[PDB]
Amino acid sequence: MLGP
Amino acid sequence: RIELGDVTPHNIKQLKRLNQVIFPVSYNDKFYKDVLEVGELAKLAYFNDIAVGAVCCRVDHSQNQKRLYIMTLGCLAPYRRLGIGTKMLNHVLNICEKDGTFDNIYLHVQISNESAIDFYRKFGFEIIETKKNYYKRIEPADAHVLQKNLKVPSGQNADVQKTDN
Ligand SMILES: *SCCNC(=O)CCNC(=O)[C@H](O)C(C)(C)C
Repeated sequence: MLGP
Repeated sequence: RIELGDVTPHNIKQLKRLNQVIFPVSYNDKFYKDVLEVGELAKLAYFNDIAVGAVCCRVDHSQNQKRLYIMTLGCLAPYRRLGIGTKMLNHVLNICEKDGTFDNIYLHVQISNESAIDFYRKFGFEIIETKKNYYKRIEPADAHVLQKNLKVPSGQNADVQKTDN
């Protein structure tokens, strides 16, 4: 899960 | 039966819809534009012909390395014990194993996501970094960087191979  | 399918402009809206439910993080239009250009690194996951998950990866050249970055990997909550996560991960690990020239595979995950930490630990991923407030608004905002070393020695035989000693 790539952020932000 | 689990099946992986390609991400095309015909089903990108379906990937976005699944991503919007699986993850609390909003991905912008440039994110879905890049996914249409990574080929086999982006796949939709199907169980009995129903789309329940997706994996989106990109090639990254950070840290003076050739890295594979898992941007998103996940299934809808009721389909997490059907081996869809393993099928998706073994797919990207195959693109990497076949390639032979990647230094590592890495991803970000919240520090409290024990199911995902423990899942990745089975494929040789380890926690190498903790980033404070990597995410915005969500609780916890702190992320672990999970990394799998992909570096294979170059050399035709033992005498010309550099490795752990
Ligand atoms: S890429 C690590 C974060 N994934 C995540 O939290 C998505 C939801 N989890 C799952 O679908 C499942 O736990 C797997 C094993 C597939 C990550």
